[PDB]
Amino acid sequence: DIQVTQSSSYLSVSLGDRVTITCKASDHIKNWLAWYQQKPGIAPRLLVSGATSLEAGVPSRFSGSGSGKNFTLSITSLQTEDVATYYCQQYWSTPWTFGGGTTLEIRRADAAPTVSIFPPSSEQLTSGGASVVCFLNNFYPKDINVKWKIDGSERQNGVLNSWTDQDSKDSTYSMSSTLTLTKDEYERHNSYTCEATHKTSTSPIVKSFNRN
Amino acid sequence: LSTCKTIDMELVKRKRIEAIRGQILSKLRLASPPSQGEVPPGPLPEAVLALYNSTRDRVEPEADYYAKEVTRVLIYMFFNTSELREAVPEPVLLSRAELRLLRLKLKVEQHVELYQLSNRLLAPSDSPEWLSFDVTGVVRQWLSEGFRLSAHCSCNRPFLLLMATPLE
Amino acid sequence: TCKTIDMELVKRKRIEAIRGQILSKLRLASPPSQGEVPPGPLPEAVLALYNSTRDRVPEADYYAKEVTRVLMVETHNEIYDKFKQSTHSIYMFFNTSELREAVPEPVLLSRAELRLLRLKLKVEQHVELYQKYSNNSWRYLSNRLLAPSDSPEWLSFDVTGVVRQWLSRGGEIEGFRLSAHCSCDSRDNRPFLLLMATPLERAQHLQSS
Amino acid sequence: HQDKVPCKMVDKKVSCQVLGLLQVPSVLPPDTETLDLSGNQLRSILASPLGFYTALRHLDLSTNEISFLQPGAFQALTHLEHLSLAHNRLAMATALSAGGLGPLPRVTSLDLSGNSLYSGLLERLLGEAPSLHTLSLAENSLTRLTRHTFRDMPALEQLDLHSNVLMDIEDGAFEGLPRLTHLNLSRNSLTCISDFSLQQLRVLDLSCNSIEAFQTASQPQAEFQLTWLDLRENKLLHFPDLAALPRLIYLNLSNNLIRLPIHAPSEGWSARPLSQLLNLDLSYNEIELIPDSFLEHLTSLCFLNLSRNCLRTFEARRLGSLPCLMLLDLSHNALETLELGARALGSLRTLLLQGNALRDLPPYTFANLASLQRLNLQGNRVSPCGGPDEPGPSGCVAFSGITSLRSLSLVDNEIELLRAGAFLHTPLTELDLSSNPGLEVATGALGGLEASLEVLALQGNGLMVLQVDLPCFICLKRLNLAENRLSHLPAWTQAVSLEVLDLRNNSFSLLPGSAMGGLETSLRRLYLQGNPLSCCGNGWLAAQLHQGRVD
Amino acid sequence: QVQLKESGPGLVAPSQSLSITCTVSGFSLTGYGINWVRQPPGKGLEWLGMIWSDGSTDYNSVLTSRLRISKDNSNSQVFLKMNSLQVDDTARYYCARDRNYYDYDGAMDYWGQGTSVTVSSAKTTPPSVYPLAPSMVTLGCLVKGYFPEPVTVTWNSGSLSSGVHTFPAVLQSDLYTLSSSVTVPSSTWPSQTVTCNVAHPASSTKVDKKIVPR
Amino acid sequence: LDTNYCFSSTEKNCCVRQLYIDFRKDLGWKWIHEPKGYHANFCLGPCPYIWSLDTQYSKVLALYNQHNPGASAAPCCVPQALEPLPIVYYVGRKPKVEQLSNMIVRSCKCS
Amino acid sequence: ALDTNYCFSSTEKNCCVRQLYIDFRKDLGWKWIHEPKGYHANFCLGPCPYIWSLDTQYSKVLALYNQHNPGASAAPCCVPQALEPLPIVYYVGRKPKVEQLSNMIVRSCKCS
Ligand SMILES: *[C@@H]1O[C@H](CO)[C@@H](O[C@@H]2O[C@H](CO)[C@@H](O[C@@H]3O[C@H](CO)[C@@H](O)[C@H](O)[C@@H]3O)[C@H](O)[C@H]2NC(C)=O)[C@H](O)[C@H]1NC(C)=O
Ligand SMILES: *[C@@H]1O[C@H](CO)[C@@H](O[C@@H]2O[C@H](CO)[C@@H](O[C@@H]3O[C@H](CO)[C@@H](O)[C@H](O)[C@@H]3O)[C@H](O)[C@H]2NC(C)=O)[C@H](O)[C@H]1NC(C)=O
Ligand SMILES: *[C@@H]1O[C@H](CO)[C@@H](O[C@@H]2O[C@H](CO)[C@@H](O[C@@H]3O[C@H](CO)[C@@H](O)[C@H](O)[C@@H]3O)[C@H](O)[C@H]2NC(C)=O)[C@H](O)[C@H]1NC(C)=O
Ligand SMILES: *[C@@H]1O[C@H](CO)[C@@H](O[C@@H]2O[C@H](CO)[C@@H](O)[C@H](O)[C@H]2NC(C)=O)[C@H](O)[C@H]1NC(C)=O
Repeated sequence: DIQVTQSSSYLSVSLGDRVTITCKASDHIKNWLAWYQQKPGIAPRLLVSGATSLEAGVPSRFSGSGSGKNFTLSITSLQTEDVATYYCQQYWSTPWTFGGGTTLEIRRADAAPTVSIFPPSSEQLTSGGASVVCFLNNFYPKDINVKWKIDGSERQNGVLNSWTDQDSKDSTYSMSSTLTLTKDEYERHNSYTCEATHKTSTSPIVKSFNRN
Repeated sequence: LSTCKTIDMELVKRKRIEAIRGQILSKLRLASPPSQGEVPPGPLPEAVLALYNSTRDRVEPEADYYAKEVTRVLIYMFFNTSELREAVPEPVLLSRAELRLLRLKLKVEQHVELYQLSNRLLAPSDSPEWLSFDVTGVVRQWLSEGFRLSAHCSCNRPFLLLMATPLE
Repeated sequence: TCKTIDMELVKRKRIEAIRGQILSKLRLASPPSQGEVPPGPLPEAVLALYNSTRDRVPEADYYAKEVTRVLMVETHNEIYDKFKQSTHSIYMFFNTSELREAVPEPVLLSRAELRLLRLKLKVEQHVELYQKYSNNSWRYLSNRLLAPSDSPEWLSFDVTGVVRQWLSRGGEIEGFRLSAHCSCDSRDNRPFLLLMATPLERAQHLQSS
Repeated sequence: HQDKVPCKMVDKKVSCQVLGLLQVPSVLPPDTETLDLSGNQLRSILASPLGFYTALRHLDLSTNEISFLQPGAFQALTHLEHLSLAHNRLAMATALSAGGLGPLPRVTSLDLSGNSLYSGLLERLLGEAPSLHTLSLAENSLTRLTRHTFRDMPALEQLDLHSNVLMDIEDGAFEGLPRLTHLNLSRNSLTCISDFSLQQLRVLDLSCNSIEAFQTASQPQAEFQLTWLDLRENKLLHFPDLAALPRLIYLNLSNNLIRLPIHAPSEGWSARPLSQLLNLDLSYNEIELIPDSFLEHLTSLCFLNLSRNCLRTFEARRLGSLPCLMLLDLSHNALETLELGARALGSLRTLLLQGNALRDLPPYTFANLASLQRLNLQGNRVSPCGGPDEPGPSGCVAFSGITSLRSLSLVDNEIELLRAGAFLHTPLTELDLSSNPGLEVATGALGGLEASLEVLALQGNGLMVLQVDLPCFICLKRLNLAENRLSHLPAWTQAVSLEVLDLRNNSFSLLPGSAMGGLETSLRRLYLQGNPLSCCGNGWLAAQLHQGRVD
Repeated sequence: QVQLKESGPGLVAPSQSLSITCTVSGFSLTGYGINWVRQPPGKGLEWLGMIWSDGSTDYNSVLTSRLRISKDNSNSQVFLKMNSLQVDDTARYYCARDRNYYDYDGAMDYWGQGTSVTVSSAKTTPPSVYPLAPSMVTLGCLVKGYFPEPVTVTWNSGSLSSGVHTFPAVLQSDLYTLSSSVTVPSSTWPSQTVTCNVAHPASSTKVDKKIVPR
Repeated sequence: LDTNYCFSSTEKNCCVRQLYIDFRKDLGWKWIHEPKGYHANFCLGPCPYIWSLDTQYSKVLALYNQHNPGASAAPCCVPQALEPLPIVYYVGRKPKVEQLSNMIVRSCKCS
Repeated sequence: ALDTNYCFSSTEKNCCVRQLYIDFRKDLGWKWIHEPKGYHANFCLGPCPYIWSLDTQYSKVLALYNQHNPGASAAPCCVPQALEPLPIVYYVGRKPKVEQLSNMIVRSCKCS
């Protein structure tokens, strides 16, 4: 098989600047490689068939280059409609293989997350289950880490994290982390905390609450 | 050097239309379209319109290129042999003859058998449906009786639709 | 219509068309090599199978169909013990495992016709074939009129749909029954199954190795 | 077990062909310049064994089973000029190894025929070849030619694509080969040609296709250099408008459906012209009538074949029309009359009219042809005249005045009576009057043929006596009197030049030395099977059986 | 014009087979190839296989008994079958037409809209909305225990839209669970009333749980 | 080959082409009282002869099933499925109901 | 609709099935088909004029036009109507195989 790889899963760039997406093949496929664009909700669309030939209807801002193993998809001036994930797919020999993709993101200044710890609701406690929630909203860049500690011991059971896509207004990310437990085990501990590891601070952003 | 693309469809259709013109006239064995001066004004007779509906309704030498005249003549189901000879003047003129029957009760599937020698299964579709059985060979022997329909045994009124070459 | 055609040029194109016709129907990129062919005459079982097809009696119909045959279970193999032969019906059972071996998947089957060697008919007779639908009930099938003949003749009944059901959801041993026709007014070598199917080696759904 | 058969070595020429080799030999001298590994069981060409012969210029790997090509194999041969990979399993080469064939800087001629190559796989396999001059992709499975098919070979001038399944050719498919001169598309599935834009092309073979319509681009920036066009065994319905090919010299339109005296009804497509033409073959078509404007444009035409057509009349009445026409073949038509005007076909040496329906003609039809030499009227029920006197009754064709005619055939012409002055002033060298049952040769019918005639044939005429004085035919060499009722022949008093004498199936009983005294020196073959020979009654026939005679 | 449309079951039980039909128009299946590509909810396209115009098939290297592509040229349909689906097989499955520039090309030019395939064997379950309560202040709502997707969150019926974050759902205990948050200035909240609206299509539920601070 | 496709693309291959014949509009005939028209249709497209080789790529073999299934020397795009057309027309003063054989083309094949 | 029985050894000018036997070894150069050695494939050949543009002739020539549709094809063609299968026996490697090819022998030709 001929594996194909995109080294950068994410690429930061601002509007109107030059963008280049790399994609390397395991062996010399010699032009037989395509480029694809996929909006977050839309289906994939073919941009470049062959190493250089642009598909009909594609803006002239996009361009492809490369031969053998190294290839690159360049954007002359980034537009708001170009904010999407891009894939490369070789077709020198079956099976056709895709790359890991490259999701574009808008660069901006760093911003610390706004942590918020929430005790389980009294209405949920009546159902026999309790879940502490911790939001981490409006931070940049996307890389962040979350740790739960009940009574000082790190917790990973019952943790369910979730991440939003980059906001279209301020270009910031948000993260949610819910720690679900039974009502009896939740009543067996008092301390609950939500530490946050991010590049904005050398120390974790802590938000904790006692049970009562 | 390049191969052809973009086939013209308007010109091709016109050539097919003119071929169909000579085709319909040749099957009817008419050099020119018949004069319409003797046609009486008003709708077609109900017996003619009912005959045309019998052919369009949904239900051994090969058929000839030329047109075949259509005539219709109407549990034992007997038919007058004298009436069949009037619709088909000669026994050789007949090309296909199939009896038609309108089944009503279609609640469960049932197999039936025809005798003067054929069998067909009736699928349960509660809507009424016409049944047809090819009996061109039996109607040919009659031109020179009736049929009986019985269920399979393990150990408008029904009519026969006739198609024949016109005497002309 | 005015005369200008020489068959010699047409014959050459007809011959060359047959070359690609046979290769395409057999899905052969090139004629198979004769290296591993065992020396000597063809085996009697293969020659007998080839004689059975030549004997006189959908897109996929262009391509070749592999031919196999499976004889019915012998009459002394619980057929005559558990199943009584009346004056009308003769019971012919087949091994479903042997059918699934000749045709691995039901979809591959294209035609299956039961074949009978009639002994001798000096008078016409109407017969009917039946399928063992339930454990006791019989399902009606086709019927055929047997013309008189002073010599034995081979008869064939298309049972393609029945064999396909046996390949998919069939029992350990199924079979057919052939009885004479009885109108409501009247109260009164061995048979084998010829199979036509697509070979697994040329099945479209499998990627070439 | 026999030891291996070695390679036949010559000065920088190694021949390992048809030795049953499984792999490329590694014990060959490094200075080898020509290697022939054809006809072996090579299944792959690795770079490891072959790379040792850096001096190679001609490498033939044809007719093997090569299915794998190591990516750097041929790049090591920096002096390689000819590479032959014909008849191999190279269709799967791209699936096994990436990059395909590499760059070939010095290869001038490449053969990739018979490798079951496919559209797309071909483009993957082909590499850049700046020096390539001849490329062969014949006997493959190419269905189409794209604008990106033949790239990175600008020096290409000959391209062979016969025996493929080509059906579609894109507009700019040959834009990358400006110097192309020979293009062969014979034995393919082309159905309709809408354009011809190959300016530098000179030879084009479109034979054995299904081309219902052929059309070139009109009014080019420069004149197309095409001089050889082949469209035989197609389905053409029309004579192509070849005014866009001024330099065209050869044109074979044989075996089509052309009528005189553009649309493609099976496909549904519709969208001094030949003053330099020399050879035109319109045989085996459906031409029923020849337009007057058609022949006038075909000046300087030397050969014109119209055999096997529905022609009923051929009249070259225009002044000076078809002046250089050396040969005219109108055989096997329905020709009832033909009007060859005087001083029209001045340079016509051969006129083939056999298999027609000629009966009544102007008496001096063939007499007006200035340089007529060969004339074939077989199966044409023509009646020669009596020449100077006894004028023929009705439309008798006069053969008495043609002083340039040399060979004449009146076979199967139902000739009842050959009049006396039939060829009084036509110095024929060969004359065939065979297959004319009941022929009555008048006294002196071969009037002025005693000096010129060398070949004479009267087979199947059922003659009971021969009315011509054969011994005075001093130049006669071959005489055919077979299938007749002749029993006696005129005596040869003086020696003649007759060599072959066919008397088979006759009523000869005695051939005495009195009547056969002459030609004893010149006779070489004497056919006599089928005669009621009187055994030992003649004598001379037995003595001649030894030297200077045959069976 | 040219179009491709997938037809999927929507839900697939574990260990059960998956069947998808790709209907096409504007081109003949006898002259064009049809690829099968699936995309999980997580990033990444995954080519499954293709059926060539002649009916021949090439598949992805991990196919054993789990992929079988056929077609019906007369009905312009391409059939994909996948055996014994599991949790990691939940993905969106596309069919893409091959750009038949060459007979052996591979580049895909026309894609269908795709079909969602979920492997859960879960019945419909209504959500349970829980308010989340403790210079700006953040409040939130928790929509837990619903099935299947999706669910729409809104604050004050749209009066509060800026600064709102509705997080993607996560499958947990064979059921979906999501959370939404809303940030407001401390001068407004808690002096104002804030209520989130969570709607579910299958359960036909649209709770309006009021937030009670502290 | 899909009929829904055949009559919905200008491609030079053998297929059924859509064609409705109106006796009044297309032919200018009023002597055919019934019907007012019918979908006669027609076949169009080349059936190119395929020059066969002993060796041939595996995927190219599909061309013979479509271009020349019968291995004819000159294949033609001719109808496969045919349907009769019953009509009603007057001959003088007597109305006549007759059925014309092989009028409607439903599928085309190379032969 | 003119079968072999009529046009074999018959002076027929119109189109019908023409005799042609193909030997796999001699005509095709094939040795991989063990059985049979050949078969009577036959072929259709001959002009098919439009039924309006046809000269009077013997009564049997009308059978060609039983499936005639002048408005369908651009040019009517004489194509086979009845076809018969050809079972063969050939080796693929070491296993003998009996397979039947559909529509190989031409029995009757018809004008289209
Ligand atoms: C274009 O290509 C065709 C196909 O190769 C050329 O026609 C072929 O020419 C060869 C000779 O070069 C012929 O082969 C000969 O066959 C005879 C027996 O018939 C054999 O004794 C000879 O030794 C030689 O092998 C072949 O028959 C002929 N085929 C056809 C269909 O014509 C053609 O000459 C090429 N045209 C140009 C302009 O290059
Ligand atoms: C143009 O192309 C045609 C092919 O359509 C060439 O026709 C060929 O001409 C030769 C010579 O006349 C024919 O050979 C003859 O065959 C008969 C037996 O049929 C034999 O008795 C003769 O002695 C002679 O050998 C050949 O059959 C014929 N080919 C076809 C298919 O009819 C023609 O030569 C080409 N003309 C030019 C100027 O290139
Ligand atoms: C139509 O008539 C022309 C003559 O005007 C025929 O062309 C002639 O064809 C023969 C046989 O193909 C040629 O003879 C051969 O020439 C080659 C090359 O010199 C030689 O190697 C052979 O041994 C043989 O002598 C002849 O040269 C050629 N004449 C011309 C002027 O092209 C043509 O074949 C006829 N067509 C048909 C269908 O009969
Ligand atoms: C002389 O007559 C004999 C006998 O009729 C001829 O030999 C026959 O020729 C025909 C035609 O080729 C063959 O079909 C026959 O088989 C031959 N033999 C017989 C016994 O008929 C011979 O060809 C004639 N020779 C001449 C020069 O006319």
